This record gives sequence, structure tokens and C-alpha cells, in this order.
Amino acid sequence: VHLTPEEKSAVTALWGKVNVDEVGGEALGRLLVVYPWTQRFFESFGDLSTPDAVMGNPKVKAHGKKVLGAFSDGLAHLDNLKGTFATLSELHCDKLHVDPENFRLLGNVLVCVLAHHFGKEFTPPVQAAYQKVVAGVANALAHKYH
Amino acid sequence: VHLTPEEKSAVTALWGKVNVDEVGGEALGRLLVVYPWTQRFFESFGDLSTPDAVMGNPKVKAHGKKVLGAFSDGLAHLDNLKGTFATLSELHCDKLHVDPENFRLLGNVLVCVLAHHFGKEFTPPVQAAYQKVVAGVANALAHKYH
Amino acid sequence: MLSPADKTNVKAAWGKVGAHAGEYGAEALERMFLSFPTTKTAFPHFDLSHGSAQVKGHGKKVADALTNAVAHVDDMPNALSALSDLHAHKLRVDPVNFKLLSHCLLVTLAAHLPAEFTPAVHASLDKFLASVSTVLTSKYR
Amino acid sequence: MLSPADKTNVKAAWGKVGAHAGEYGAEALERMFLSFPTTKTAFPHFDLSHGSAQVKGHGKKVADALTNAVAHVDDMPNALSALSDLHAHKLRVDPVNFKLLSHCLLVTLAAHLPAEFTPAVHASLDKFLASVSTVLTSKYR
Ligand code: HEM
Ligand code: HEM
Ligand code: HEM
Ligand code: HEM
Repeated sequence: VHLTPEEKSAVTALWGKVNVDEVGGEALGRLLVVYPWTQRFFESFGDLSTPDAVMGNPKVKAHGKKVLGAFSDGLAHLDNLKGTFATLSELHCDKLHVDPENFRLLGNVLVCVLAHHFGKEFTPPVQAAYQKVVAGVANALAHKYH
Repeated sequence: VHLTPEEKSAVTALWGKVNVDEVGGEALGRLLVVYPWTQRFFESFGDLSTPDAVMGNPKVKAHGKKVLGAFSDGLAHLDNLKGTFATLSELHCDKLHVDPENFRLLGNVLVCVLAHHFGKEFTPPVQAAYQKVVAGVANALAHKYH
Repeated sequence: MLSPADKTNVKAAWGKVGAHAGEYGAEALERMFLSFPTTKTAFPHFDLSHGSAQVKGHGKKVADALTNAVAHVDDMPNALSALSDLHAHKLRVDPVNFKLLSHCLLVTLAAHLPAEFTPAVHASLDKFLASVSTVLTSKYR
Repeated sequence: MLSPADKTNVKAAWGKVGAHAGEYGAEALERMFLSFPTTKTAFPHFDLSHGSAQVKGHGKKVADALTNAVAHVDDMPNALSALSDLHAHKLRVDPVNFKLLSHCLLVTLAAHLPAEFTPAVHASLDKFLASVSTVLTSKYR
């Protein structure tokens, strides 16, 4: 999306220091704890009654890495998020019935997690660039909903 | 704005029947009565303390016509909203300081006014075309904010 | 918070709806589904074709619940307590969707009550569904 | 509605915030202006450049009203009445902006308080900021 070069490069440099396993696990879990209604989609994962349980759930962790793995691959495609995530939108809409609003939420949690991990390095300008990526990704994921 | 041709003809056909002067005034009036905070932009318009004061205010009516006149003009350019509204966008950002959410609020009030006036003729399919239209106008008016 | 004047307006307007409630609830639903297609993800088990019986049946239920809230306007949180647990604990519909259905209910009301949908009334009805929505969403977390 | 564990989590978190409150309020404002430029429309009178003195001063004000609210967490409506009046009748900031600033306060807290920003604490703070917001917009109409 409308990403400035200094923006494009702030995103890229930071992402190179990200442990996608830990980060996706932490993002998806926080989503389930902070916005409990998102647990509807994951009933078959097991015990999600407490934060601890959610956070210690292996299926949640493995699901987090899959999700963030795909997000990671889309960052190499910022000039075409719509085409990169097209079949994923179709699936989320037609097979999984996931409200796009959930993507927006995951996005903001993700920004909280990156902040938590990187502290000082996650500066206001670096954050503004990640808000744009995150909305762009959500928008692309919602694009084929009908 | 992604509009089917049948969507485009239903929009245009109905707009053919609208009296913009009157609808312009109804919509701006109702915005100010239903979402009273939006009045912070018209303190020079005099009395806005009760619904009849707002709905009957000549300055509100004159401004409504002015607002809907430009909306109308955008209905003749559905393939280039952004370009059509670009100078108005700059103005609302840099001179007037109007939060873009106000353009969405007005959009929704306009749909209610069209439904109030037209009754059954404002069919579910026709409303849906109008929703896409008012969102594109709102997005186009917001696009030069910075 | 509703004012005396709001309650009067809502009672009057809802009074004229009368025995059209169900019908108007189904139309709101149809409107919502076509204007805001992401709302359909909350009803994958339904047949959503025009004139669907499930949609008609659901409209009546929604409309009856709103008729109850109007009959209990000075005690809405308790009158809707049950519905509120349902949405928070079983249905788990995103909150964002309540505004969309509220908007559509107004459009439907405006389409059918030309004489009563004045500005002051539109203002009151909008405050009403905003409050209904707030209660039904109060226990989400 | 905040549960007792929520009130306890919020109190703990904020306590560590301690004397950095103002610095974090200014930081959140700064992240909000950059991340969400439409929010700048509410401050056409401020110098919005990095490190300007109006943002600093304003950050402290917000940060102090938040400290006040944590200290009066069981009685928010009353403790924030004047600010609630101020926002609804004079400033008339669009409700949609409260969500944006809230998010930026959470990002600012996550960034400065890593050991304290556990998932349960994130949840509680998100709920508290939401309630503060509700309170500050409750008299808009
Ligand atoms: C960055 C945003 C997201 C991306 C990139 C993403 C991507 C993916 C991918 C790659 C899969 C695997 C599909 C397959 O196996 O073919 C998946 C599955 C899934 N995602 Fe998403 N997702 C996102 C957000 C969400 C969120 C917010 C929710 C709901 C809270 C969600 C719900 C699901 C569900 C329910 C599945 C199926 C899991 C299963 O097979 O049991 N996703 N997603
Ligand atoms: C359909 C969306 C809208 C369009 C097409 C539109 C268009 C216009 C136009 C043509 C003008 C006059 C330009 C000038 O004076 O140079 C104007 C002025 C203005 N508009 Fe917008 N407008 C829209 C929505 C809004 C709404 C939602 C608000 C505020 C809640 C707003 C606030 C204003 C204000 C304050 C002025 C200046 C009034 C004055 O002369 O004192 N507009 N608008
Ligand atoms: C004015 C707001 C609403 C009211 C008053 C309302 C009321 C009701 C009622 C009375 C039921 C029937 C439960 C039963 O069988 O007793 C229900 C169910 C349901 N509602 Fe809500 N509802 C509202 C908004 C929503 C919206 C926003 C959504 C999401 C788009 C939603 C989704 C559902 C779903 C999926 C069911 C279960 C339907 C089924 O499987 O049969 N409702 N609602
Ligand atoms: C977390 C929620 C918020 C709290 C606790 C809060 C608190 C405050 C306080 C303490 C003041 C100063 C009042 C005085 O001088 O007596 C204030 C003023 C103000 N706030 Fe709110 N605020 C919040 C959110 C926002 C929202 C989101 C915005 C809009 C973006 C906003 C816009 C303003 C403006 C424009 C002023 C006047 C600034 C000036 O001219 O100095 N506030 N707020």
C-alpha cells in the first residue's frame, strides 16, 4: 500500500529481527484472551477458559505461526496484497465464515505484541508504518467477501 | 467505486427524482439533530437548540443545498470520485478541520432520508447501491487528509 | 440514556409499527445482508434467498424482542438479560454488527412510517437501538 | 463492567507507571497523531511537531485524569463527570477517536512495561480504557 520508502524499509528491517514462532503464538493467544468472542472459531482446540490455558495451548501456538507465516510472506508483496491474499480471503469467507472485523483486531494486537517485544525500537514512526501494513493486510483479506 | 451497471442505473434513475434543494436541507438538518455534536462546525448559523430551530434555519437549508449540489455532481463522475472531490477534500482537512467520520454519518442519514421520501421504491437492492455510493463519496472526501 | 421525550417518541413510533413488526424485522435483515455482506458470516446455516422462511422467522423473533424492550423501556437491562447472555456466551457475534442492523432498522422504519419519522423521532429511535445494542453487548467480556 | 481482578490488574499496572505518567500520555498522543492523522483535526490550535510543548502539557493532563480514574475505579462516572461534560458540550470530539487513543495508550504501555503487560493485564487495561471512553461519551446526546 501507499508505503513510503523510509516506511517500506522500517517495516522490513524490523521484521528481520522477528521470531515468527513466538510472535504469532503470542498474537493469536492475546486475541483470544482480550477479545473472548473470537474463541468461537477455535472450539476444537481445547481448554481456552483461562489466559494461561490459552497461552499454553499448543494448537493455539501452532495456529499462530501459520497465520503469521502467511502475513510474513505477504510483506514481500506490499505492492499487491489483494492478489497475494485472494484465495485466503475466499476461504475465510466461504469455508470459515470469519468476520473481517477479526482481522482488524488481530492487527492491532499484533502491533501491541511487536511493541512489547521491541520496546524503544518500536518508535512512533515505526508504529505508523506497521498500522498501514496491518490495515492493508486486513483489507486484502476482506476483499473477496460477498 | 465498484458499481454494477444495473447498480449504476438504479442509482441514477432514482436520483433523477430527487429535489436536491429540499433533500439537501433535510439531510443536513437531521445530521445536526441526530448527532448533535456535529454542530460544533456551525456556531455562526445562529439557533440550533431544538429540532424545528435546526430544520427551519435558513443557513442550514442554504448549506444543505450547497452540500448536496456537490454530491450530485459527484454522481455524474462515479469512476473518478477521488479526482472530482480532491480540492474539497483539501479544504475540509486544512481549512475547516472536519473529522471524516462526519462524512460517513451524513451518508447514513442521507440513506434514511431517501428511504423516508421514496418508501417502497427504495428497495433493498437500491439501498445497497446507495450504500456503496455514499461510502465512496466519504472515502474520496477523506483522501487528501494528512 | 433515554429522556422522557425519547421514551414517548419510541412508544409512539413503535406503536404505529404494531402488527407489522415481524415483517419489518425480516426486511431489516434482508437490507443488512445486501448492504453489508460481511454480516452473512453470522448466518451460514440459513438460507438467505429472498423470501426465505428462516429469515422471516428470524425477523419476527428480533422484532418481538424489540417489542419487549419498548414495553420495558425503564428496565431494559433486566428485560433483555437473557438475550444478552445468549449473544455473549453462545452466539458471539462481533459487536460491530449491531450498529449495522440498527442502521437498517431505521431505514426500514423510515420507508414505512412517512408521517411519524420526523427528525426528533429519528433521533430518539437511533438512541433506543444504540441502547438496545449496548445491553446485548454488555457481557461480551 | 470491570471485575475485581480487572481493577486489581489496572491498579498494579498503573502503579508501576508512577512518575512516567505524563511522558507516556505525550507519547501516546504522538503515536496517535502519526498513526491516525484524522485525529489531528481535533487540535488545529496545537503545534503538533515532535516534542512540542502543547503536546507535552496535554499528555500530562490526560495522564492525570487516568490516574484519577484508577483511584476512583469503582465510581468512574462521578469522578469523571466534569470531563464527561466538557467533552460532550464544548469539545465535541467524535466518539470514534476514543478507540484510537485508547489503542495508542496500550501500545505505549506495552512498550515501556514489558514484564507487566501480560495477556490478562492487556485484557484488563483494554477494558478499563473502554470504560473510561464510554464514560467520556455518555452525555453526547
Ligand atoms: C493476518 C491475518 C490472518 C491471516 C494471514 C490468516 C491466515 C490463515 C491461514 C494461512 C490459514 C490456514 C488455511 C489452510 O490450512 O489452508 C488460516 C486458517 C484459519 N484462520 Fe486465519 N488468518 C488471519 C486471521 C484470522 C483470525 C483473526 C481469525 C479468527 C479469529 C482466523 C481464523 C482462522 C481459522 C478458523 C482457520 C482454520 C483453522 C483450522 O483449520 O482449524 N484467521 N488462516
Ligand atoms: C457529502 C459530503 C460533503 C460535501 C460534498 C460537502 C461540500 C461542501 C462545499 C461545496 C462547501 C462550500 C465550500 C466553500 O465554502 O469554499 C462546504 C463547506 C463546508 N462544509 Fe462540507 N461537504 C460535505 C460534508 C460536510 C459535513 C458532514 C460537514 C460537517 C459536519 C461539513 C462541514 C462544512 C463546513 C463547516 C463548511 C463551511 C461552512 C461555512 O461557510 O461557514 N461538510 N462543504
Ligand atoms: C437489535 C439487535 C438484536 C436483537 C434484538 C436480537 C434478538 C435476537 C433473538 C430474539 C434471537 C433468538 C434467540 C432464540 O431462539 O430465542 C436472536 C438470535 C440470533 N441473533 Fe441476535 N438479535 C440482534 C442482533 C443481532 C445481530 C447484529 C446479529 C449478528 C449479525 C445477530 C445474530 C443472531 C444469530 C446468528 C442468532 C441465532 C439465530 C439462529 O441460529 O436461529 N443478532 N437474536
Ligand atoms: C482517554 C480518553 C481521554 C481522556 C481521559 C481525556 C482527558 C482530557 C483532559 C484532562 C483534558 C483537559 C481538560 C481541561 O483543561 O480541564 C482534555 C481536553 C481535550 N481533549 Fe480529551 N481526553 C481523552 C480523549 C480525547 C480524545 C480521543 C480526543 C480527540 C482526539 C480528545 C480531545 C481533546 C481536546 C481537543 C481537548 C482540549 C485541548 C486544549 O485545547 O487544550 N480527548 N481531555
